[PDB]
Amino acid sequence: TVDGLATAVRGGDRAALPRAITLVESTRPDHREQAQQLLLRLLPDSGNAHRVGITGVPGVGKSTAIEALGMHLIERGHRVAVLAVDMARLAVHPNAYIRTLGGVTRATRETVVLLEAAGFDVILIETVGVGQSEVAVANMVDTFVLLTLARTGDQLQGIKKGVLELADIVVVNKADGEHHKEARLAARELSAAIRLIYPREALWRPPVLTMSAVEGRGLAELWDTVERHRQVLTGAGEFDARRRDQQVDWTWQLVRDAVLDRVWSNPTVRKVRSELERRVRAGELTPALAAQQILEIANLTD
Amino acid sequence: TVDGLATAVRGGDRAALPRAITLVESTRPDHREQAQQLLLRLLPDSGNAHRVGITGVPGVGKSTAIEALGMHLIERGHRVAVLAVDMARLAVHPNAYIRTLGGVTRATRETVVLLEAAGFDVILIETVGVGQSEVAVANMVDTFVLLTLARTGDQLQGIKKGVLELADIVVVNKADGEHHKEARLAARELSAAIRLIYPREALWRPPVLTMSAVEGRGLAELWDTVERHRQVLTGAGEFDARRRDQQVDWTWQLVRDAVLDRVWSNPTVRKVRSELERRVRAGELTPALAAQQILEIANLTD
Ligand SMILES: Nc1nc2c(ncn2[C@H]2C[C@H](O)[C@@H](COP(=O)(O)OP(=O)(O)O)O2)c(=O)[nH]1
Ligand SMILES: Nc1nc2c(ncn2[C@H]2C[C@H](O)[C@@H](COP(=O)(O)OP(=O)(O)O)O2)c(=O)[nH]1
Ligand SMILES: [Cl-]
Ligand SMILES: [Cl-]
Repeated sequence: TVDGLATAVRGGDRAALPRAITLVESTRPDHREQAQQLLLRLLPDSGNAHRVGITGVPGVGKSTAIEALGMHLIERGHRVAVLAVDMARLAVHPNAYIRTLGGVTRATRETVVLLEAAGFDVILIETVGVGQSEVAVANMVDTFVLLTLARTGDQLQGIKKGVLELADIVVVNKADGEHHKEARLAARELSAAIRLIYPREALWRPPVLTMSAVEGRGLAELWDTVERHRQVLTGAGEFDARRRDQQVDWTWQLVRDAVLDRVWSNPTVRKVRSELERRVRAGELTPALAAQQILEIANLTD
Repeated sequence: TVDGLATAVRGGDRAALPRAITLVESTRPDHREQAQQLLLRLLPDSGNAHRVGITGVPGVGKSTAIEALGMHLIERGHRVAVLAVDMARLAVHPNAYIRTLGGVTRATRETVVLLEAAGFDVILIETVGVGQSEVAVANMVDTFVLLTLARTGDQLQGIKKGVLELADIVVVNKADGEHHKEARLAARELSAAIRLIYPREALWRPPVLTMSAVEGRGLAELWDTVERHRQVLTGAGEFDARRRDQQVDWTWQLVRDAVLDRVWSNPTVRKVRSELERRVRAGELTPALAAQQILEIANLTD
């Protein structure tokens, strides 16, 4: 019935999909093994989709933009899924589906495989600035979009530094009310910075667009740019290359996390960490000697 | 004579220091243990120094700037060490000392402890864009300086993206000949981008300076800014905080590298990696199943 579940999901059975996602989200070691066989079976039916990441600060307008984009897309014949890695008009529609960082990252990546196997051709993955969540989403999508504020000199308030460089497309949102002209200036400032950061880029220099997600303006143009991104990368053979690299990278991350977890989650290492850290912070112990004691203690109690 | 070596180094014996550095650089497992006791003994004599990282593309003018800065400093009573993580006027002077990423990072960090114990109060650490070398240097210094070109719209040619955000101070070098006016404009462009990236920074927004390292102009002003950096961070209690955090982070990196090495350097894992990677890249195997096989195989042959 792993085979049964896989037949149901790829056939479009709407009841099978949530159950597969639950199987996939199960931390229970016996479910992990079934989940893996199911994914192995569905892997060949996946990949036929554009995965788009969406980030920006609380209140910048991510969920408003996502609802609007999702309707834009549904009306053009797509089947759209929305996941979040920490929208009522959208969630009612039959062609939409709305649903540790290591743990949530893993469950989200596996869930994408199920959704694509189930016929979803657009996958929107939303995140906020929590820990390393932006990098995790950027590493599982084709196109990563950053929403910013439409204020000259203040577009990136509250964004973790380094996040700008993850973006394939940058959007100055809320380009309405008293800020039409200002949004254009704000966009031109970000474009100037992107030109500095990507001075001789030949394939894809991140465009900067304006949008009013609440007035439904610039959404279509945003999606037109997302499609151009895929077309440009596909013509260079880089769309498939990025995916293959992400998958290999993720494989090694899983290896890393498995071996590091043995140490990090050891209760006795947990008990003595503070004092070993205090001793390092105070110059009483070298980092190499603290590291050795951490490994010795893990080994003694594993 | 670990005790003997430690007494000689902290007493200023110029012959002891190179030998300690050689001990520290020894990959031989018996030397590592002596090295650790020596560092433990010298740790309390270290820290009385300003550690400055210097990066930028090949030919931007790093070694020219370093030689000039090092003489500037020697003439002001400092004892200056220069390390490189991949200058003849300087190397002749008695108050100067010129000398795997994980391995070189480790040896450089430990060497800083020896140098500081030996009376060096300025440590300049040079790197280029090789792998993750910039981040490694930024994580072992107090102040990280990025040199760029003095050309409008082309300052960051050849720099890995994300490196700009590591900088505490940015310098447009070669502000001479036909580019005096242009260097000022180039500096103003980078300043604009830094204002965008750090829109509401209250403690330290990276200044952008001009320099002609070959005409010895702007070096003094660069050092004045490096001192201001330390003064500002020290007044906020952040200079010591950054160091303590770097040391703790490095401790855990050593733990990580020790446990991951058991897998990464296993010959049998090395043999089968390509095919397991090929199978992942082709959608024949899930990343989680490839990861499990990697761990199983390491375990079988360790
Ligand atoms: N003026 C203006 N306001 C907007 C726009 N898009 C969203 N908003 C409003 C709706 C909410 O009151 C608030 C936050 O929106 P949201 O969509 O919940 O933001 P987010 O927290 O999901 O990023 O901003 C927009 O395009 N213009
Ligand atoms: N015009 C000009 N040329 C400079 C300046 N500083 C260094 N140079 C020259 C000296 C070398 O010919 C070349 C590269 O300098 P370098 O100091 O070896 O660069 P790097 O590879 O260590 O970064 O550039 C400078 O400030 N102005
Ligand atoms: Cl492609
Ligand atoms: Cl301090």
